[PDB]
Amino acid sequence: ILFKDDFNFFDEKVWTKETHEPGWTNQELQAYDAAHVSVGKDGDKSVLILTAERKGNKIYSGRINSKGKKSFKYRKIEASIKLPKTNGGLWPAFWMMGDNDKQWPACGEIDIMEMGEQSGMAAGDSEKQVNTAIHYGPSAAAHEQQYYKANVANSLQDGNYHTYSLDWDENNLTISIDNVKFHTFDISSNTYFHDNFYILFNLAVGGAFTGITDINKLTGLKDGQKVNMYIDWVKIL
Ligand SMILES: OC[C@H]1O[C@@H](O[C@H]2[C@H](O)[C@@H](O)[C@H](O[C@H]3[C@H](O)[C@@H](O)[C@H](O[C@@H]4[C@@H](O)[C@H](O)O[C@H](CO)[C@H]4O)O[C@@H]3CO)O[C@@H]2CO)[C@H](O)[C@@H](O)[C@@H]1O
Ligand SMILES: [Ca+2]
Repeated sequence: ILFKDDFNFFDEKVWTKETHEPGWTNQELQAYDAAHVSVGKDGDKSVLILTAERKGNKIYSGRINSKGKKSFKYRKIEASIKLPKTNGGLWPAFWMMGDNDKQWPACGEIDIMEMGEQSGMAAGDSEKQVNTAIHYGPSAAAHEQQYYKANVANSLQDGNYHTYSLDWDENNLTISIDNVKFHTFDISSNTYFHDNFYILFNLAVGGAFTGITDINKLTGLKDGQKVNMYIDWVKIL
């Protein structure tokens, strides 16, 4: 183990909490703020907690990153995550961007796990449909992306913690879920995935990815509701 965070506390030398207005990216409905990121207990576990809540028409959630604090290259990274039921517009993600000052997508982006996609609800598989992706290219105008979408065998939104893994070498990005290989992206000739990347976790609410960009269509977080995304640990081997 090169690095482990067991989330016994919020380590400010490793993580930064993000603050953003609603609609900052992807037509998302939440504001991100520091108050919606915490570390606390989930029974016997100590966990990172991203909390999405809705107060009338205002939605708040949490997002963190390790940019300029912890980054790596060509290692396996694994995280143990418990997800809320996403149906109706929640959008959790565990992902990475290049730890450099290039403007997205030129920094490079690896989406290890995303759930909540519009097509997942449309196929009645919202608890099982996972998206993994890579985005890259020199500018927003020249944004390229490769995606893989499929259903895992069992619900990932079942009240238990599940393991999401990235194995990374100079040729391949391999995503696994509960030790079952999900997809491999070939990056052997892709210049964007050969430098250090930092880690992100977030719980977005609505957004283009979900198909839900109008708060009136947001059934997955009703007025007065709070929902939590939990990360027991993250480690890099
Ligand atoms: O500095 C100039 C300008 O920056 C503005 O914010 C930018 C930010 O710099 C940029 O990194 C951000 O990029 C986001 C993309 O717009 C968004 O599409 C992408 O979404 C990703 C998906 O690609 C991925 O599949 O899944 C993840 C997880 O679900 C998802 O979030 O995310 C990138 C990274 O956040 O765009 C911002 C808005 O343009 C500032 O707001 C502005 O003041 C500055 O002038
Ligand atoms: Ca823990």
